[PDB]
Amino acid sequence: DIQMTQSPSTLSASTGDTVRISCRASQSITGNWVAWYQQRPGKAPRLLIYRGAALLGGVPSRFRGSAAGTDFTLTIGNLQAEDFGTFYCQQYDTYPGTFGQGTKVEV
Amino acid sequence: FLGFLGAAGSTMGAASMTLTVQARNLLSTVWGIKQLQARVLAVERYLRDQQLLGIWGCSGKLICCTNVPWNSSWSNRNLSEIWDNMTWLQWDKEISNYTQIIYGLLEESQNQQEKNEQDLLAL
Amino acid sequence: FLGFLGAAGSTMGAASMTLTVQARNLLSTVWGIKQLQARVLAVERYLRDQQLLGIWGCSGKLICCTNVPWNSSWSNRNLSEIWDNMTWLQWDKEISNYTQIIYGLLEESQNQQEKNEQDLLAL
Amino acid sequence: LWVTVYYGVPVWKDAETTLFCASDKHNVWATHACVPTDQEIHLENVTEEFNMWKNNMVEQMHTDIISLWDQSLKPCVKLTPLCVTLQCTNVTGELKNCSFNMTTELRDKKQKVYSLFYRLDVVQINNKEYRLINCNTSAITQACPKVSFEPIPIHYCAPAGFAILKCKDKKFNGTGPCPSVSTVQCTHGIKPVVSTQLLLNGSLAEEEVMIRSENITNNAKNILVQFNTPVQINCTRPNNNTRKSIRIGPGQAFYATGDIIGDIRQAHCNVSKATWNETLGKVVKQLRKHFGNNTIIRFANSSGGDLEVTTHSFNCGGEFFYCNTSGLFNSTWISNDSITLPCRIKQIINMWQRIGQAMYAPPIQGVIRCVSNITGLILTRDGGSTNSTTETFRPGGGDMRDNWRSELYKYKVVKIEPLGVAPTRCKRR
Amino acid sequence: LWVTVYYGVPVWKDAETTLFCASDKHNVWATHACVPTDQEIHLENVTEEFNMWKNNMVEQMHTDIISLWDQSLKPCVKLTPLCVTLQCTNVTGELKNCSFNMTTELRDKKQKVYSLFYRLDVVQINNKEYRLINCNTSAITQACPKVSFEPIPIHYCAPAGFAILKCKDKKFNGTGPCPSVSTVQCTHGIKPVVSTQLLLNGSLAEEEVMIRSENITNNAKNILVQFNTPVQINCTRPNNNTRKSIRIGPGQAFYATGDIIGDIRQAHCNVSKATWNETLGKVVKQLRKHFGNNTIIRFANSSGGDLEVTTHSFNCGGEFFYCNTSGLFNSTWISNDSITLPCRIKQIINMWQRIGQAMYAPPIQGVIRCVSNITGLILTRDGGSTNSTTETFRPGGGDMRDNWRSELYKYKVVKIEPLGVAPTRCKRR
Amino acid sequence: QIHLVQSGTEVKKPGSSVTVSCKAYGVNTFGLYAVNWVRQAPGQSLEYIGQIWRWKSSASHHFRGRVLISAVDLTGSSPPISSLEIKNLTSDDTAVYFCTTTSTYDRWSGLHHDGVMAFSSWGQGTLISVSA
Ligand SMILES: *[C@@H]1O[C@H](CO)[C@@H](O[C@@H]2O[C@H](CO)[C@@H](O[C@@H]3O[C@H](CO[C@H]4O[C@H](CO[C@H]5O[C@H](CO)[C@@H](O)[C@H](O)[C@@H]5O)[C@@H](O)[C@H](O[C@H]5O[C@H](CO)[C@@H](O)[C@H](O)[C@@H]5O)[C@@H]4O)[C@@H](O)[C@H](O[C@H]4O[C@H](CO)[C@@H](O)[C@H](O)[C@@H]4O[C@H]4O[C@H](CO)[C@@H](O)[C@H](O)[C@@H]4O)[C@@H]3O)[C@H](O)[C@H]2NC(C)=O)[C@H](O)[C@H]1NC(C)=O
Ligand SMILES: *[C@@H]1O[C@H](CO)[C@@H](O[C@@H]2O[C@H](CO)[C@@H](O[C@@H]3O[C@H](CO[C@H]4O[C@H](CO)[C@@H](O)[C@H](O)[C@@H]4O)[C@@H](O)[C@H](O[C@H]4O[C@H](CO)[C@@H](O)[C@H](O)[C@@H]4O)[C@@H]3O)[C@H](O)[C@H]2NC(C)=O)[C@H](O)[C@H]1NC(C)=O
Ligand SMILES: *[C@@H]1O[C@H](CO)[C@@H](O[C@@H]2O[C@H](CO)[C@@H](O[C@@H]3O[C@H](CO)[C@@H](O)[C@H](O[C@H]4O[C@H](CO)[C@@H](O)[C@H](O)[C@@H]4O)[C@@H]3O)[C@H](O)[C@H]2NC(C)=O)[C@H](O)[C@H]1NC(C)=O
Ligand SMILES: *[C@@H]1O[C@H](CO)[C@@H](O[C@@H]2O[C@H](CO)[C@@H](O[C@@H]3O[C@H](CO)[C@@H](O)[C@H](O)[C@@H]3O)[C@H](O)[C@H]2NC(C)=O)[C@H](O)[C@H]1NC(C)=O
Ligand SMILES: *[C@@H]1O[C@H](CO[C@@H]2O[C@@H](C)[C@@H](O)[C@@H](O)[C@@H]2O)[C@@H](O[C@@H]2O[C@H](CO)[C@@H](O)[C@H](O)[C@H]2NC(C)=O)[C@H](O)[C@H]1NC(C)=O
Ligand SMILES: *[C@@H]1O[C@H](CO)[C@@H](O[C@@H]2O[C@H](CO)[C@@H](O)[C@H](O)[C@H]2NC(C)=O)[C@H](O)[C@H]1NC(C)=O
Ligand SMILES: *[C@@H]1O[C@H](CO)[C@@H](O[C@@H]2O[C@H](CO)[C@@H](O)[C@H](O)[C@H]2NC(C)=O)[C@H](O)[C@H]1NC(C)=O
Ligand SMILES: *[C@@H]1O[C@H](CO)[C@@H](O[C@@H]2O[C@H](CO)[C@@H](O)[C@H](O)[C@H]2NC(C)=O)[C@H](O)[C@H]1NC(C)=O
Ligand SMILES: *[C@@H]1O[C@H](CO)[C@@H](O[C@@H]2O[C@H](CO)[C@@H](O)[C@H](O)[C@H]2NC(C)=O)[C@H](O)[C@H]1NC(C)=O
Ligand SMILES: *[C@@H]1O[C@H](CO)[C@@H](O)[C@H](O)[C@H]1NC(C)=O
Ligand SMILES: *[C@@H]1O[C@H](CO)[C@@H](O)[C@H](O)[C@H]1NC(C)=O
Ligand SMILES: *[C@@H]1O[C@H](CO)[C@@H](O)[C@H](O)[C@H]1NC(C)=O
Ligand SMILES: *[C@@H]1O[C@H](CO)[C@@H](O)[C@H](O)[C@H]1NC(C)=O
Ligand SMILES: *[C@@H]1O[C@H](CO)[C@@H](O)[C@H](O)[C@H]1NC(C)=O
Ligand SMILES: *[C@@H]1O[C@H](CO)[C@@H](O)[C@H](O)[C@H]1NC(C)=O
Ligand SMILES: *[C@@H]1O[C@H](CO)[C@@H](O)[C@H](O)[C@H]1NC(C)=O
Ligand SMILES: *[C@@H]1O[C@H](CO)[C@@H](O)[C@H](O)[C@H]1NC(C)=O
Ligand SMILES: *[C@@H]1O[C@H](CO)[C@@H](O)[C@H](O)[C@H]1NC(C)=O
Ligand SMILES: *[C@@H]1O[C@H](CO)[C@@H](O)[C@H](O)[C@H]1NC(C)=O
Ligand SMILES: *[C@@H]1O[C@H](CO)[C@@H](O)[C@H](O)[C@H]1NC(C)=O
Ligand SMILES: *[C@@H]1O[C@H](CO)[C@@H](O)[C@H](O)[C@H]1NC(C)=O
Ligand SMILES: *[C@@H]1O[C@H](CO)[C@@H](O)[C@H](O)[C@H]1NC(C)=O
Ligand SMILES: *[C@@H]1O[C@H](CO)[C@@H](O)[C@H](O)[C@H]1NC(C)=O
Ligand SMILES: *[C@@H]1O[C@H](CO)[C@@H](O)[C@H](O)[C@H]1NC(C)=O
Ligand SMILES: *[C@@H]1O[C@H](CO)[C@@H](O)[C@H](O)[C@H]1NC(C)=O
Ligand SMILES: *[C@@H]1O[C@H](CO)[C@@H](O)[C@H](O)[C@H]1NC(C)=O
Repeated sequence: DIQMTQSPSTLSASTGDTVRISCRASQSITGNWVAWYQQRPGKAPRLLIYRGAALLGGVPSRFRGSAAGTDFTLTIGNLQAEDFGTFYCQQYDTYPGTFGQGTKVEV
Repeated sequence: FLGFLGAAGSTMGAASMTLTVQARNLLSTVWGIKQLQARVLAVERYLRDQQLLGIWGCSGKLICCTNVPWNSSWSNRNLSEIWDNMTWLQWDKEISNYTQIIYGLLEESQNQQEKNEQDLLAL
Repeated sequence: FLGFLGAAGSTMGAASMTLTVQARNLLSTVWGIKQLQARVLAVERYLRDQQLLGIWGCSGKLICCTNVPWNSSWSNRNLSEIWDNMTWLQWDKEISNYTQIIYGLLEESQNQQEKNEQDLLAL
Repeated sequence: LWVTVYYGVPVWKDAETTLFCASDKHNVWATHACVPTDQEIHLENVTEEFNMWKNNMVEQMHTDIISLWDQSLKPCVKLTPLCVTLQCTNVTGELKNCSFNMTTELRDKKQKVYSLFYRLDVVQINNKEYRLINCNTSAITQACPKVSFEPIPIHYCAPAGFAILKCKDKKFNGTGPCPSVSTVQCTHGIKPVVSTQLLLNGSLAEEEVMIRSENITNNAKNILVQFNTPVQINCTRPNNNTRKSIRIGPGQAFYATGDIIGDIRQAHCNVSKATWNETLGKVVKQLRKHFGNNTIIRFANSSGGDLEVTTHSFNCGGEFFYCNTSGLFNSTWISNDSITLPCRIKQIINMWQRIGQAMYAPPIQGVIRCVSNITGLILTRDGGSTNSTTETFRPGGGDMRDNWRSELYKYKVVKIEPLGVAPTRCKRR
Repeated sequence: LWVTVYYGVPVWKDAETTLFCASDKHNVWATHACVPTDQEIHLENVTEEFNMWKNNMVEQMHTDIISLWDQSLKPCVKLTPLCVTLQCTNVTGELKNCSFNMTTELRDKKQKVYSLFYRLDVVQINNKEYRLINCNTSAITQACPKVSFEPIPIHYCAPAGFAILKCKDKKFNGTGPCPSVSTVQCTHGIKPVVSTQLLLNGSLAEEEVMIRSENITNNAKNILVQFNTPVQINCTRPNNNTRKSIRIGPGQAFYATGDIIGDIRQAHCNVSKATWNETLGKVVKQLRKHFGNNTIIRFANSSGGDLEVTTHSFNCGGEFFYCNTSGLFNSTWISNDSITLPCRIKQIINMWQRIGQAMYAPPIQGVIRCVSNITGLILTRDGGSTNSTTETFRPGGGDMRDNWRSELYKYKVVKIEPLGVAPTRCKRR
Repeated sequence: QIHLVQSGTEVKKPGSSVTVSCKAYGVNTFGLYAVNWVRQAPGQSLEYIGQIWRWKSSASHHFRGRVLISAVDLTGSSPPISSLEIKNLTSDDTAVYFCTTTSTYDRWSGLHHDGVMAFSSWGQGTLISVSA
């Protein structure tokens, strides 16, 4: 079973800033089998990056992630004010696919 | 005998015994030019794979050893759980991201071996 | 020098020295598609001959030796009256019943040699 | 560990490509220019997802059938002179006598001729006064004297480097995993039969009757059915016409009807009555699985529309019948004899729901008999008020993809990828 | 020393081959059939001899434009019935209101109809009696209902084994060595715009206005001119005419003009007076280098003659304007305000200077507005006494190889030869 | 389009059983899709319960024996539907329950690693509270 210690536990920045979020596995995922969500308060999470760096339809190209070894990182470009909330890195490398812990992005 | 694609679900180890089976089945008015454009594709598609083997030096061979060392960052499973638990359809996703750079190290690992065997003959 | 098919009547021994003549002459509106389908048939017939020599391990060679032993139930003449009293047009009738068998013992005697050679490299 | 390259591995990816014939007096579907025919392998451990509504073998078969139709219409007669004014009197309201003035082989003289037209081809403009039905917004090109219409089985063989996967599951409703597939060089024989409301000559389901549809909960989508035992049908046209050859130019000839020989008796296609009630009873059993065990299945007759689609039209013998199936679809269901169907003939055809391109079929001298099969329907549901226990299934159809989509519901074309790299403990010295 | 064979070496030879499209409602230049498009390498220490007047990429592009034209004109209507005799009266002498007999959908009746013609389509037979202009030398075919004429960028891509060489200089006059060639998989986007006396939507020079000609000392060769800044032109059409639909047979429809809504006001084109007075000055600077530092450069109005060559014919919005351009080329030169040009529309078109094939463009409902770039000219020089200091340049044009040869002056197609033998110190054991 | 609608709020007492159902509007059929049931403890990391895939349901390593994932396919009256019961309910099992589906048509998708899946179409959330 894989466990991820997502970091930083919580960051804050205003619009117009570039934001990076880290996520580390326990073993190495050599197929880039991770995904990233976004949970506004109360609503349901929305998948927006699968298999390392692929972008679902409809998600604006402002988002971007990277994948290498055991360090997986997500980057947001020229942040916009409706994009505050929470994020999650999930592995689906081996059964069962656990989640991260969550790192809010407050204003 | 199992036939064309018969070993599609077998393990990677017992499905490497039937390479010749698929290797000989890859080459061969309304119907007058549906026919003609269907053959000029089966040939041009095939010649773009026999050239790739020639670049790497494996021409005319189904199994061909090379010199590139398997980087442990492409797939770090051990040999007992690659040739005995997987099927080619499963193994061909796991390296889907690293197939365009294995093809780049195989190509110029041969170009260094061309100009090393050429010098050696000069002595 | 005799030319294309110049040796068709000479014994098999003396007509085997002139294989490079036939080998290099087998590739190259009402007149606008009589030409086009006479050029995609010469290519596809050629490419199904070079694939056979690849399976049998005789790629890029004209006179190539193999491992399959000559079974005596195919033709039990001695060599002094194969290569000295026959023309290839006579020797092609006789084994015409046992030619899809030889093409099957040559095709798999090579697949057992790909894997013998891969093991030898493991040590 | 050292990389090792294997050529000829069993991997495939979805693809779409161009397929061609193979099929063992000229036919329209020119079996004289298709390759002659010639092999089914079993794929174990294998599970392959299917989908018969996002198939692509269908959209290629619908275009090949159309484009074979109207290349065999180009080279021969074009009857644009027949748009003139007719003076038509009754032959006895079904046949007319219709004499008119039409040209000769000499460009300045005229000719007075006559011919017998069915009443389904003339619309009057207000003896009496008439004109042909497809004269505004169509151009009639006579059918052509020595070409046949009878279907001939054609096999759709895929090119080299591609393969066709066949689902051998015997209860396959065309969507979902198929844990037993195969690999075929090319399909079984698909007869390109044209029909409506009843699929003829077909191919039978193995175990039970199967109901197939795109979106069941939607009432705007047709519902293909597939019987597992045939229900043969018997058609006839009793009268025995005569052929006469008008000449309308240098090298043209118009094959018009001459005289009837005998009394006029209507043309019909019967049924066996008791067989049609068993078959309609196995349909209801299998149609309750999708709608409810306590629902009243009421069958009705055609809703209405264009005569090509509210009636069971087909083509056998060379003369295009148009039967009236109202006595077949009756009989609400709750939890020696023969049905006689009155069929009317036409002679000017608009087959593929095209606009502005028509055709005239020369008469068939002789008596027409016909022995077919009924191996499917094309129903359609009427949208109620979601608070009843009654469902009404009128026959529909018209769209032509639905005939063939009932034969290519199990095939899938794939693309091989024969190159692979793997780690090993061998090294090239 | 022993021979050694090298495969894949950089050698090339000139060649002539068959390029094809690559391009990213049906069009004429059928961008629906050309390969979808997708890359430039700098070659150092390489000098190549170009020549833009023995370029073969032009005599190909001229045949594909002509052959794509009447491929998209074959399938649809042929208006031979309209050569009849007309009785025409003035609408107010620019529009005629002509009425004639004509066939019906029914071959024996007649039909008296009418339509609004221009004056440029009818030549009279001696309310008088007229007839269509192309009626003794041409077979007119109606333009085709659902096909556009707007230009789309098309790339000319070379087959595999050839290559295209491009000169990245900025002052290239189309002849002589270019010390910096590149290699491109295929060209930039070339718009197939048709026009005379003024190149539109062209490609702009990078530094200065450039003068190019076959043979400057010969007054029977055109003198292409390329600007380096756009000069935009507008060219509206004020009226709002409506469409009608005659019927001339089974399934054929003639789209004649109905009524004119409003007043008949002339069409025009505006080009700014300051912009054209400053872009015609840079022409003279660049045109004294080839004729002398003390010569008098004089401009005149074209010649008179055939109406396709004495006018700025172009095709935007859908109608074929034929402007005047006599207020642009004016007074001689020695060492918020606009120019308005009157233009006349036509509807029967003979494009490629052919004889025997015409075309009829159906009207355009609605108002027509336009914007373009004037980025070229095609001048010609008068036969003078070769003794005086006056040179008079009248716009010429007409021939169509001189529009594309303004785009394809920097390219060249070569043929890779990859086999080579050379001596070395190795030997095969 | 695809739209997911789960049942409403509910409250129970320890030692009971409660069921939540999920009706998906726009699913072709559950042959070509897969259903995964997850859970979000109040303000916590998500958690995965079980699934149905190619019509063979399974449960996690901490829930086996106390759960039942079941589903029924299309019908002329109702869209495809799936259901979840929690047996021997306890004070620990209070959280929000989500209904998730992923396509499984294309074998080369990348949203599923031969059974283990990423979730691309989420429900709306059902809140389950147990107390006395
Ligand atoms: C196109 O054609 C295809 C081809 O068939 C059609 O596919 C068919 O689709 C139907 C759906 O309509 C499928 O039936 C459904 O199957 C599911 C799967 O159930 C699985 O899990 C069950 C629970 O598993 C637990 O326990 C097992 C025990 O070993 C453990 O191993 C597991 O880990 C779990 O912990 C399990 O019981 C099932 O086994 C069943 O089948 C086997 C063999 O078939 C039997 O031996 C068993 O006795 C058992 O019956 C299976 O493993 C079921 O979930 C569905 O059940 C619902 O429907 C029943 C009848 O309709 C109903 O009686 C049930 O109560 C249940 O109803 C559910 O919903 C109700 C309302 O929401 C609830 O009130 C109710 O409580 C329940 O929640 C159903 O049986 C077919 O399997 C499938 N066929 C094939 C070959 O795959 C397809 O439908 C067609 N397409 C279209 C569009 O029509
Ligand atoms: C096969 O055929 C059936 C029958 O048409 C199709 O079923 C319809 O599917 C559409 C999909 O869009 C459904 O429309 C959506 O329904 C959602 C659920 O609403 C239903 O349930 C709620 C609660 O029970 C009821 O209050 C409501 O009246 C409906 O009965 C709606 O939530 C959706 O609305 C959303 O979008 C709109 C517009 O953006 C917003 O304004 C809303 O706030 C909301 O966000 C939407 O209306 C439709 O209800 C289904 N009809 C049925 C079941 O009869 C299948 O989709 C079809 N199969 C296919 C296409 O594959
Ligand atoms: C060019 O000259 C021709 C004749 O040389 C001329 O054609 C004339 O057009 C008018 C239309 O304005 C025709 O008048 C029509 O006649 C019919 C039959 O009597 C009437 O039904 C028409 O009624 C109109 O008004 C109705 C009330 O709103 C409408 O409902 C109806 O649709 C009609 O619009 C109308 O009176 C006239 O018959 C012809 N001439 C001949 C000889 O037929 C044409 O107008 C001239 N073109 C221009 C641009 O001047
Ligand atoms: C470009 O056009 C000019 C004319 O404007 C061409 O120049 C002309 O060339 C011809 C020969 O081809 C000259 O005639 C020759 O004259 C010599 C002596 O002058 C005589 O010995 C020959 O018998 C012949 O008559 C002609 O004079 C000359 N024109 C002028 C005005 O000098 C030129 O050839 C053209 N360019 C090309 C590439 O053809
Ligand atoms: C890992 O690869 C996937 C998919 O790889 C694609 O197919 C391979 C054969 C190879 O040719 C790759 O170069 C291809 O990109 C990547 O996911 C894709 O991401 C792009 C980005 O927009 C998207 O358009 C595609 O749809 C995705 N693939 C699929 C199948 O949907 C993924 O980005 C790679 N991981 C990395 C780069 O970390
Ligand atoms: C020719 O046959 C037609 C059709 O049978 C006759 O038309 C009918 O005439 C009767 C007499 O009034 C009407 O009641 C019917 O309504 C007519 N049928 C239709 C469909 O309108 C016609 O009378 C016969 N004779 C002639 C000279 O036409
Ligand atoms: C349809 O017509 C066929 C004739 O082709 C009928 O077949 C005959 O059926 C009888 C009844 O037993 C047999 O005695 C005959 O031998 C059959 N004909 C032949 C050629 O064998 C059939 O009965 C008809 N069916 C219906 C429903 O009308
Ligand atoms: C097709 O056949 C049906 C069945 O007979 C005809 O419709 C019925 O005709 C009878 C005789 O007049 C009427 O009593 C019924 O009311 C009709 N409707 C039924 C039974 O639903 C029909 O006229 C025939 N032709 C067409 C074009 O439908
Ligand atoms: C209607 O379907 C029946 C199937 O019951 C056909 O009868 C069989 O057709 C196959 C096809 O070659 C023959 O091999 C069998 O011998 C036929 N009889 C039986 C009892 O299976 C029948 O031919 C079909 N109708 C027509 C007109 O062909
Ligand atoms: C199918 O899978 C079983 C194990 O589940 C295996 O033993 C068998 O060999 C497989 N089929 C083939 C053809 O290898
Ligand atoms: C293996 O892959 C890693 C990935 O970054 C790379 O840094 C390294 O150079 C590669 N080669 C070796 C020998 O580690
Ligand atoms: C190979 O890896 C698997 C996965 O952990 C393990 O079960 C197996 O023991 C390994 N092989 C050896 C020789 O340790
Ligand atoms: C033909 O036969 C004669 C004797 O049979 C032989 O000498 C001669 O070499 C043969 N021809 C050729 C071309 O070898
Ligand atoms: C030669 O082939 C025959 C088949 O006809 C076989 O019976 C025989 O054993 C073969 N010879 C040897 C030495 O095996
Ligand atoms: C081969 O056999 C034949 C029998 O006809 C004999 O004449 C000849 O000498 C033999 N040759 C050899 C080399 O044994
Ligand atoms: C045929 O022509 C004659 C005279 O040319 C005419 O009286 C007669 O009405 C025409 N026939 C028809 C059917 O109109
Ligand atoms: C053609 O004639 C028929 C017969 O009267 C009429 O119903 C129809 O409206 C006419 N026009 C078209 C476009 O079909
Ligand atoms: C169908 O039934 C209705 C019932 O009123 C009847 O009027 C009609 O003639 C029948 N046939 C058709 C084709 O509508
Ligand atoms: C259809 O059913 C009705 C209702 O019993 C019956 O009166 C009628 O005779 C049946 N047949 C036809 C052809 O309408
Ligand atoms: C009907 O026409 C056919 C035509 O071949 C002929 O054989 C047959 O004798 C005719 N029947 C009668 C009763 O004239
Ligand atoms: C029609 O216009 C012509 C050309 O301007 C003119 O000569 C003629 O007099 C005009 N006739 C009428 C009746 O306006
Ligand atoms: C139209 O037909 C009538 C019939 O005689 C004729 O008088 C008139 O001149 C015709 N119109 C034209 C333009 O010829
Ligand atoms: C041409 O039209 C454009 C677009 O409105 C306008 O900006 C420009 O001033 C016009 N030029 C002239 C010379 O009228
Ligand atoms: C050009 O100018 C001359 C003299 O002013 C004049 O005769 C002629 O009509 C003008 N236009 C053309 C096109 O020649
Ligand atoms: C001009 O034509 C357009 C297009 O038909 C229309 O929208 C507009 O109203 C017309 N203007 C007038 C004044 O009729
Ligand atoms: C004229 O050229 C400029 C150069 O960039 C271009 O932006 C403009 O679009 C062109 N004119 C028109 C009307 O497109």
